[PDB]
Amino acid sequence: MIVLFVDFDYFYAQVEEVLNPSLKGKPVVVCVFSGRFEDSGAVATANYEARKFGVKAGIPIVEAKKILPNAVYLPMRKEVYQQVSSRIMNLLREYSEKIEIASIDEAYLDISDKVRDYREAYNLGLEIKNKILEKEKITVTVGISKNKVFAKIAADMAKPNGIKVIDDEEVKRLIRELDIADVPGIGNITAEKLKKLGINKLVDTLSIEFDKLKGMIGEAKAKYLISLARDEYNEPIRTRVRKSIGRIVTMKRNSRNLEEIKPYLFRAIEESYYKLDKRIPKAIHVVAVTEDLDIVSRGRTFPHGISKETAYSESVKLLQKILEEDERKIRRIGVRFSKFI
DNA sequence: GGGGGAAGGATTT
DNA sequence: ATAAATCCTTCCCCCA
Ligand SMILES: Nc1ncnc2c1ncn2[C@H]1C[C@H](O)[C@@H](COP(=O)(O)OP(=O)(O)OP(=O)(O)O)O1
Ligand SMILES: *[C@@H]1c2c(cc3ccc4cccc5ccc2c3c45)[C@@H](O)[C@H](O)[C@@H]1O
Ligand SMILES: [Ca+2]
Ligand SMILES: [Ca+2]
Ligand SMILES: [Ca+2]
Ligand SMILES: [Mg+2]
Repeated sequence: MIVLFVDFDYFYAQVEEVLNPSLKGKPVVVCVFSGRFEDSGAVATANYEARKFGVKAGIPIVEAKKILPNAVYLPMRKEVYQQVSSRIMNLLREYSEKIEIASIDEAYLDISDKVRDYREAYNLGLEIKNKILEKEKITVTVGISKNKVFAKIAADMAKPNGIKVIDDEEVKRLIRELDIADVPGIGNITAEKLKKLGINKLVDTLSIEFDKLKGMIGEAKAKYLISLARDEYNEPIRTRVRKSIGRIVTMKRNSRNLEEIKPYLFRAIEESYYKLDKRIPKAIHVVAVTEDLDIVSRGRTFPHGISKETAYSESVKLLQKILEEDERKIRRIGVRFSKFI
């Protein structure tokens, strides 16, 4: 199999640069203003200019403005970035019917029936980079390898504006030298658990007793890494079918007053049904971020579809189930629909 | 013992 | 101190 993976460079920030090229070159910071007080919220992402000084996705907008007080701060415009993404994702389809849109700025292409070797594939990668740069003025990074995992790892090594190929040869090398924490699907918690087991490279999973590995990181993960270590991993590229859709919103101020939260909750539901579009959910979940940032959710499933009206009533029931089973004040509140028909 | 499915916390991104 | 989704593990009914 030959898989070409595409990841848009500092997407949100870049899109802003595209709609305002004067920004090009200066440090740009896209933020999510939570409005609980002037400049509350976080940095969704920043371009490399700003990234260069520690301003990056995740940090508080306040911290940011301290390091780069004179950087361009813009509010996140998801809808806009969503539409650009959509235009680019379509250009990608021109190159393969077998495409797997993984995220708003990531796509997997199975180009097995398009090229014969990595040289051809590499070229196709450049063709694609030029197409997107031309059509949308957006730079991306291309990762190419035998499976999705390595195609992604490739992109990771090459971004920004790069392109890399990991041949069957280097794959083998990487299975022995790559820091296992850098493997897709392995976050801090798993990486940590692995370190404790003397497993720092993929290959290490082959020399450890399975059941001991399973008991630590779980059967799914254990199998996943082992298949990678055995150079046997090779899941097919598949159309992504959104299994759940929801919206979560931060409140002006903490609270556990059902009447003070409802607005946020309903708002979340509305934004959700709009996103649902045609999709009818049978399950619903309410999620709340408590004041100490712990997360609590309560849901319910129905034997039939759910009308928006139902969602409203039912979501309030769940909100209360939360409010009564947890004494902490709520900070952020959301709803999540799933099990579509 | 385990299929099957529901629920809630865990983990990744 | 943003936000969106999927992934494990647990509990529970019950097997014709
Ligand atoms: N709190 C956080 N801590 C660390 N990383 C974060 C945090 N919040 C978000 N991020 C990550 C997810 C962001 O939406 C992602 C953003 O941007 P982009 O401009 O595409 O990046 P990129 O190409 O370097 O990486 P990527 O595509 O993986 O997101 O950075
Ligand atoms: C959102 C959130 C938080 C922490 C992290 C940490 C590392 C991340 C790496 C890549 C992507 C990413 C996306 C969202 C994150 C990330 C990361 C928390 O601080 C916060 O409470 C949210 O869960
Ligand atoms: Ca990207
Ligand atoms: Ca990692
Ligand atoms: Ca908890
Ligand atoms: Mg990405």
